Amino acid sequence: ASLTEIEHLVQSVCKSYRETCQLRLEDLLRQRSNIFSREEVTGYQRKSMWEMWERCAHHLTEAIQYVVEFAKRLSGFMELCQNDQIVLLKAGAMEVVLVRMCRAYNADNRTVFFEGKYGGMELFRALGCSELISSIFDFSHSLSALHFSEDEIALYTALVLINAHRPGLQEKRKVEQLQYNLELAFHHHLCKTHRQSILAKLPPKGKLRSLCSQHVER
Ligand SMILES: CC(C)n1c(=O)n(CC2CC2)c(=O)c2cc(NC(=O)N3CCO[C@@H](C(=O)Nc4ccc(C#N)c(Cl)c4)C3)ccc21
Repeated sequence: ASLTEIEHLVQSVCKSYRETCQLRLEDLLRQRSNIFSREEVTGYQRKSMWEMWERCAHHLTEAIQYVVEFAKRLSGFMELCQNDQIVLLKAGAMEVVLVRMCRAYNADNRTVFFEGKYGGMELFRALGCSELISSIFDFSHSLSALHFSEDEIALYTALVLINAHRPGLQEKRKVEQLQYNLELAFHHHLCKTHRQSILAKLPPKGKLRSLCSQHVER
């Protein structure tokens, strides 16, 4: 695992994310001024929990498809056995989607991109779990404060998937190998971009896990 190969990998993982990021950062940033009116927020608030569950389930399913696409493009992921790909995707996909959300979140006004415009947490009132939703909003708030770059997201979310301590892996060693190379890649690129400081401010992997389990329950 040499410097040029590690840099090959960094570039490779960032290309994969770019090709699978769902919406361009550029589009998200300039749409920030397109905010749901009071009448539209009320329109979403009036909807049944069952309709909101369906809309959200739809968007979430779509987001996971992009994450699977992302995984398929990661060097070595396809070389893993069929069972380990499932184990990694089942445990990790939703955690990736949660990290990806921070790109669509605006800390200035505490709003997120949903169905063509930005709105705040009150948009999801009909689901009837505001604790879960504010804590998701708080999570996305923390990551926006770091100013997570596209390539940071790519590299961090690669590591969220390729975790060799997910229960049920048949080839633990092959996954550790891949994890380690992605760890070197992540750390090398932080050096290169003078972004070492973000490591200590990342959320603990347990926080990210607990938050997805709570989401899964509802
Ligand atoms: C329930 C709600 C507060 N919520 C939300 O809870 N999460 C995190 C949970 C999946 C782990 C979001 O990431 C999220 C993102 C967004 N929007 C995006 O990040 N976008 C970028 C690209 O995709 C578009 C999109 O609609 N994405 C998506 C993904 C997942 C879920 C869910 N559930 C929904 Cl409703 C929409 C727009 C909106 C609400 C989210």
